[PDB]
Amino acid sequence: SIENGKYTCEEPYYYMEGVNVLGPKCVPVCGVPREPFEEKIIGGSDADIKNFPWQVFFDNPWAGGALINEYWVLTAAHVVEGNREPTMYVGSTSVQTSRLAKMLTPEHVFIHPGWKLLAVPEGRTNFDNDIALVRLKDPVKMGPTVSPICLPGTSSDYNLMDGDLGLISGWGRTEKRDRAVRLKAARLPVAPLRKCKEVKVEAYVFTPNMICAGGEKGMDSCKGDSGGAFAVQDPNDKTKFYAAGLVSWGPQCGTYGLYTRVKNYVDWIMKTMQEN
Ligand SMILES: Cc1ccccc1C(=O)N1CCN(c2ccc3c(N)nncc3c2)CC1
Repeated sequence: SIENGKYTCEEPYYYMEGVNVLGPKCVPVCGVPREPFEEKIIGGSDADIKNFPWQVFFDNPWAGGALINEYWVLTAAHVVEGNREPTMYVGSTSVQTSRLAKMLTPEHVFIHPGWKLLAVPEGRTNFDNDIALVRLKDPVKMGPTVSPICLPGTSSDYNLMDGDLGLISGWGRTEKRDRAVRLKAARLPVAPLRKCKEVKVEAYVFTPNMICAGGEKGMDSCKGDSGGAFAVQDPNDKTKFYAAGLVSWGPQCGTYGLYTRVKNYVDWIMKTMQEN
């Protein structure tokens, strides 16, 4: 008897890496939602957790994260900077208190060393390296409503280009509410960093570690959405999603926003997880 197996692994959620070659391990399949998101968060539409099974809900500051493996949640630094034991939920379209009673227990929070720590969050101008990892106590059981997202490769076909389409999803501010009750999502293109800089508001810092995204239709993520995955189609498989970006910060809700360029952190991510 192996974990997550019969030897069939429990497919479509797990896969084998098969009195025996070895003389067997069933491990999660990142990136493949059961029902893909259907377009009709600002400028978004209704999303089912099904569409975004990696989506994680942080409660204490209202934020999001992405499940990347059974022990690790990935989020923005700023989201855990001053919440070292965050309350995270998974598996749910509604974040209504009723529906809030699957929860993930944090074991350790790992902030990126290049994040600038602040005692008082208000008026941070510098969101460089807005990336942090959260190790869970118990492994997450995958299914229709809970599965990881893929990470980027360091290969160049992972370099994003202006116009690349991605997904944002969260329970943040909408045109109707300050915090959504049900999951919301939008499709939006990667934009040149000047677009972000041109929204008039010590100056905000823009680094190469930050994706700008947004455009004509004024789709955007906002407060409440932060730490969630900007989900991009795997360069070689259109049905598999990886986290190109993390919802970091933005000059003005409904304009253009800034997302942690995950690719630049893949080595660190990998190393943190191995060494822990
Ligand atoms: C500091 C903190 C810690 C925990 C939870 C929330 C916060 C928080 O309050 N902030 C973090 C997220 N943030 C963004 C991010 C993207 C935006 C965007 N893309 N467009 N318009 C506005 C945007 C605003 C607002 C400030």
